[PDB]
Amino acid sequence: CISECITPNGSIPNDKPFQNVNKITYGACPKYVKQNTLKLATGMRNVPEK
Amino acid sequence: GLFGAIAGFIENGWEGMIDGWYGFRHQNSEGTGQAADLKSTQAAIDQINGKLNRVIEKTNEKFHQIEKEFSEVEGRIQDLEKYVEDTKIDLWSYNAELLVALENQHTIDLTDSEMNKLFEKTGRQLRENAEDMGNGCFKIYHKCDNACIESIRNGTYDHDVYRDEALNNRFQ
Amino acid sequence: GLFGAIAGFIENGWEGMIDGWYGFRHQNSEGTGQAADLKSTQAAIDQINGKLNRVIEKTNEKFHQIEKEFSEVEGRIQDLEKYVEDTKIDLWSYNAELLVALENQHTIDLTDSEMNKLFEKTGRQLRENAEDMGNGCFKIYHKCDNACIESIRNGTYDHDVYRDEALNNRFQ
Amino acid sequence: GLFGAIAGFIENGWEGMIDGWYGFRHQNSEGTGQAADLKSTQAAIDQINGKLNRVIEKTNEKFHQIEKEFSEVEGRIQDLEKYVEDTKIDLWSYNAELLVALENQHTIDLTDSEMNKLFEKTGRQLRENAEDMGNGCFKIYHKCDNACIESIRNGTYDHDVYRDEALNNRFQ
Amino acid sequence: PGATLCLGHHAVPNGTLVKTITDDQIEVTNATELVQSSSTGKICNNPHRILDGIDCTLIDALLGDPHCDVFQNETWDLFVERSKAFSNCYPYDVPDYASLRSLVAS
Amino acid sequence: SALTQPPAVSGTPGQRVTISCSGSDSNIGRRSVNWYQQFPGTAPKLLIYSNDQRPSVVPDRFSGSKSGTSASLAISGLQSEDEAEYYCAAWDDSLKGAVFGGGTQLTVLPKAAPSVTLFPPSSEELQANKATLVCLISDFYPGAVTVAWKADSSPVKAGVETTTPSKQSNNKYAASSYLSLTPEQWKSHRSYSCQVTHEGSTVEKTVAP
Amino acid sequence: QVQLVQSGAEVKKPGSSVKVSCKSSGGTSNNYAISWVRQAPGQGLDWMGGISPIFGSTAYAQKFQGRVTISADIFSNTAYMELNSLTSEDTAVYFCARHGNYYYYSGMDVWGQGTTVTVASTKGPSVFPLAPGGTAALGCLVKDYFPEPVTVSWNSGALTSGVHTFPAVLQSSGLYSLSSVVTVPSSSLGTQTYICNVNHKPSNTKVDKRVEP
Repeated sequence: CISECITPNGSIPNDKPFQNVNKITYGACPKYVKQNTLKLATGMRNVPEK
Repeated sequence: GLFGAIAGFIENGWEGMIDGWYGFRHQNSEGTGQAADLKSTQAAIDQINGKLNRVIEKTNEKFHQIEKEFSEVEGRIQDLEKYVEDTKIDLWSYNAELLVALENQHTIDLTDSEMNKLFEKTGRQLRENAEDMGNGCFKIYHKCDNACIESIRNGTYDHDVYRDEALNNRFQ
Repeated sequence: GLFGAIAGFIENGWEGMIDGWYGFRHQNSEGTGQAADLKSTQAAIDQINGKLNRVIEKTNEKFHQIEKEFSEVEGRIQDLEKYVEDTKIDLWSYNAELLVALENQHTIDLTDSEMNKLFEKTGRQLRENAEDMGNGCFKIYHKCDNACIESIRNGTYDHDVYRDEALNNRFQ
Repeated sequence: GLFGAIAGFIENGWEGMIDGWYGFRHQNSEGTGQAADLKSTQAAIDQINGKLNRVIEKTNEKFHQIEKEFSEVEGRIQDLEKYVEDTKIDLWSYNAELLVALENQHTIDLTDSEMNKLFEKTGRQLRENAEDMGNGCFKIYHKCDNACIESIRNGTYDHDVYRDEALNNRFQ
Repeated sequence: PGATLCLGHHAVPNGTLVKTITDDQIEVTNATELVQSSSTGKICNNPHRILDGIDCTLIDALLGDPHCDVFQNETWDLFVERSKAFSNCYPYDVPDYASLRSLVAS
Repeated sequence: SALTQPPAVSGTPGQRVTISCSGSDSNIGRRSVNWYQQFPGTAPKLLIYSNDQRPSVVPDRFSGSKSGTSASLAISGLQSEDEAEYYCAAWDDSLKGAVFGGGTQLTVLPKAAPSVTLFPPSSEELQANKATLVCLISDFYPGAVTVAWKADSSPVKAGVETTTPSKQSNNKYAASSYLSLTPEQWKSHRSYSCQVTHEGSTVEKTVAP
Repeated sequence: QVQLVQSGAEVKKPGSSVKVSCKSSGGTSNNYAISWVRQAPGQGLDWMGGISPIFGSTAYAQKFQGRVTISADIFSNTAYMELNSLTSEDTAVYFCARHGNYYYYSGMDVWGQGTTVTVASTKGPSVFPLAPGGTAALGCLVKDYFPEPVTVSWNSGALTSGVHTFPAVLQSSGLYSLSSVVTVPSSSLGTQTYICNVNHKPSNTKVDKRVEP
């Protein structure tokens, strides 16, 4: 299979800027962070009700 | 948001607007309708895609680094290796937290702004022929059929054509 | 601020408003008065308490660390211990400086925004019965007694009741 | 920008405004003209000079530090010296990138805001004697000669003097 | 006799919660995840040249422990050492083992 | 379908040609029309959008219009390079999807008769217990032929496979037709013939076992 | 200037699925709608659906609803179309195309190069000679292969003049056959040798075939 980023857990995709899989990496890899999720808004406030 | 349109003078969003992000609903002598505004919708989408593409651009490529797990106690040099890594991770975790907070505050404000800009633009086209009802709606003081509504939506409305009729209705 | 209300079209604050952050002063046929607006006041207070509670949440807990003062010259290892700490302190001092600058810019802008949102909301209730005098005041073109003023302040003002009277006064 | 004036309801800037950042163009019975607004221009300039002076203030003074280039392979201690420096440079490069992004976003928004504040202030002076044409221009509904235009520009315009004339023209 | 023209924006029945400067959780219409938190659990053999050490550490391959001589003259972008590796030659130590391993790996 | 176009239009260099597009209330009636140009084996190109708007890169000889539930593309001053397929398109509010017309082939207006070559089954193929008659048709215009196979003097009604016509580099057309027979059927008759008719006139060739 | 670059030709068996990609190069297309439009042999354009990935919209033609899945990866600037339960009715060229804005109403102004999908087992050709005044006609019959394409050269590429390789016929079997004929001076019959070289990459077949009078 093909992946630029390798961790001891296995390869991971590198489309996201950060990762929480392993601080040990090899290749073109997202940066290791402590958070397991961080959401970037891609839409406006959702205000279905008053 | 900073502009007070979304979740503001616009009381709520429209779940029934399913073909655009911003738009118009009207009532006139020919009935009611809804239409997406393509320019405002695309301006917001283009800004959001712009910031997304800046954020997801270019991961760093790293090869041989330092060890980060250890099978034996060693003291001073291992203490330093672990501290360097812990320090790095805490700094990047802080950068990640701050980046999404700032980006998200700004995405909410830029989308609020695009709503407000469309409202202001519409108001400016209507000149003295309409009044702001204060809830994101304009009361238009002349007969305004489907083609007239479309002239507003497409930015070619000619206020002078209707001004006499409207002023008579507004002020007399 | 970004919205141009506080320290803007509102020329100054009111030291005599001592029971709210935002509010109304009126003059009508029954005299003059002042009343705090509770919703705007609480919206600002709630946002400020929100950001304060995020900032003062959760200090880190640390136990055994490294030494940071030394009684003997030692060279390389001490140089590194001191550099690691100096580096850490300079980074946190930078985070602290930036955090309060960003928070404070935003607190000023969100409070300006809440002033502007109240003004816009009031304008929208009044419809064609009043005009913006340009200094945060509305000229209301009909008799508007204490109960009428209170209907505006509590959001139940019925513009249609007064519209004929107001238009006659505004335009004729 | 957040306020929707510059690159917004103001369709474009004026290359012919060469003596101010913000200003007025008019047409009346005595011809046409242009004048810079000094207060808005100076408010923007003063804010920009303020942020520039904060940014270019106080470089750090450093003397004896660590070595950063090496003529021999040495292993562990050199690895650490190089990592400490690389880490430092990457953190400062990040601070520099973020600082100009934030400052520049804010400079664009504060200049947009100053345009919008001038427009709103002008509108407020005119009261019921003019209407917002929606493109940053006011239609003034009374004879308004050069001295009258200057009274608006210098903030002493007396709307009551012209109100009867203007209302007759607007509404009848 | 007139008309009404209302401006508005879309919404959905439930969006996604995100964090901002002022809010720990606020709902927007859509968001995207910035933290990669999963792996297939397998190391991909492209595009990097992977050398699986199998029963051998890099130092045992270097020295030429007989069961590691399969690795003679081998090259890699990434050498993968397995927990099952074992030595089976003369008992040895390497002062600064970590440094020799590092410089050969590099 | 949904949108209806004439299958073909033609003109001479410099002539004005028009291509019509009939729709309904749910598409052309209430929505904007786009037009696309397509050369064989290549992707379409946007020619007109919003009914009558023209991309900057598109020559001004192309224009579009819309009236009622109909639309029209006009090409003033036809050029040879305009020979292509043309598609109209619009959103349809009933299907909730984009729709296209069936396409119009534009021909820029000499006739050319087809050259024919007919090869008999090779000896090698007979040894492999198969037999193929190969009829090669080239250099004809307009690009439409029909092919008839003759066994003796009788029409074959089996094993005939003929390609679509394809445009050659010389702007004329080529095709090919294949007759598949058992080596016994190739022996069973004294004559086989490929008959190619093009604009009424018939070209013929013949091989004998 | 953005270009859309699609994945390569596909040969598929009935009932299978195919997933075609569309990469936006020279810039992103994430802020626009991209549609998928197919064109069956000799037929017109047909909309399959589209996606506008930041906006958050995926749309499908009713006639393909449930059988097609359209998706996008905003990080690699790529859009995808997966069509399931393939039959010969799905043999077509599939195009991706970008709209002028974030939605599907606007004209499609940037197009990918197309991806051919053919709905057979891979099989190399059997090659037979076509034996032959002024000029003569001789050639090679390239029989029963799948999938396209086949390349034919004459005399190892030395003979290019007078060569006419005809488009293949697609048999009811699902296999292709083509012919290549070269036109040549008949005087040069009992001197110059003529050999056709047939290369079929998918089966790694390479055949030379001598054509004698």
